[PDB]
Amino acid sequence: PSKVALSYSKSLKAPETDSLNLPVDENGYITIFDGETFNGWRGYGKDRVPTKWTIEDGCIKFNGSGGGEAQDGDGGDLIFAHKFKNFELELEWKVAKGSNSGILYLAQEVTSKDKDGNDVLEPIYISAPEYQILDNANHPDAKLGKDNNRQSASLYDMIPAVPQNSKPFGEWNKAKIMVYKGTVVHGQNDENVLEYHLWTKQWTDMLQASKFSEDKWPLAFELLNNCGGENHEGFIGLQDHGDDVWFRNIRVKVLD
Ligand code: NA
Repeated sequence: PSKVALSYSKSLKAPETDSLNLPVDENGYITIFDGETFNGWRGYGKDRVPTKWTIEDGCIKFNGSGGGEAQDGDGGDLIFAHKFKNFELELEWKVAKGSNSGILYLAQEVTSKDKDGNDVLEPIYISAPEYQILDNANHPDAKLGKDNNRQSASLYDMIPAVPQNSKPFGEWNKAKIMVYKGTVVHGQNDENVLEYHLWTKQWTDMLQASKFSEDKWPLAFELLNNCGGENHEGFIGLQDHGDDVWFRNIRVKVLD
């Protein structure tokens, strides 16, 4: 019955002035999804959970209509609205045949001004590194990128999961994402599959060879190159990429 108070925010860029008492296990993992509600969770940029995210059989499901990045209907990415800094997330994930999703971490909610001075919501992924979720056997993204760097558990389009030990579609996979003092490790199915380091020259060089380079996408470069912003922190998010996917046993340990 041990529990810990985690702060959360309820709307775009809001301060985390509310709180949830969540279970914490014997090793410090706080269960952030309760199996039954979206308490603490909301749409990236919204004050409401988009109804394409549902809850069934103890899992968060996305209900995709097949438009990839479109984020059409009552969609968009989903965040657990508590900023983490040094943390280790563990979860299980399952893809339908041919499905694409992702885990986003260190996400900031970012707006730009258009030519009229209105605020425009920028994509979660121009600030947040992404752990790819994919059916590697059927989604064509599996064959794009370089060295299989768009297969499940890759840092999408930058560093491939090696080993690529995904189970086939319809089976539960385990994911781990660890961020500790700038060292990031992805795990998949109880193995560490890649490692990298934020805020270094080599990270800069990696971004300069990406679709988020300073030349191609200045805002993305600025945000990602100082990932997590001034305080190096941000939201865990789940990706709307138009496809059916399920997540469960979502747990985060705060690291010191
Ligand atoms: Na994805």
